Amino acid sequence: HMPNFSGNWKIIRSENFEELLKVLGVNVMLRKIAVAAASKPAVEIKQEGDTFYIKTSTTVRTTEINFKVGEEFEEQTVDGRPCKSLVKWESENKMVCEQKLLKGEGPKTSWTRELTNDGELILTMTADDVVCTRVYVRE
Repeated sequence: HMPNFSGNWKIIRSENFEELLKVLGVNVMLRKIAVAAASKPAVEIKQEGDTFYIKTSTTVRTTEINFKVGEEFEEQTVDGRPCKSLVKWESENKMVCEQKLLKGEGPKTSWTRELTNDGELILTMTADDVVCTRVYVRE
């Protein structure tokens, strides 16, 4: 069966978040703000088959993404550059999003979301060879 990502998700683990921003050129004062924002975010997912809504809410920022697997959409890279994105299923339990910048050149960026059999949601965000991993459990 297709996974069901729907719910409210609580972060339990993170690796390399600030490092990812640093290698992307984000200045230290903005990283410090980002890191504070990213410590205790609210994450809501509503999945209806291949249609997703994901809301990630921090003190300073709310991001609402709407996509259907296999259909191009617009978002921004983790460091705030506008991109066209496309999500596909990689496995029964994991989706992968490839991003292309709207204008100009940059590192290859992407993200993945997986729902483990144990009920953990795993997000990764990648810029070239550097990967941030975040793990969440359903509230």
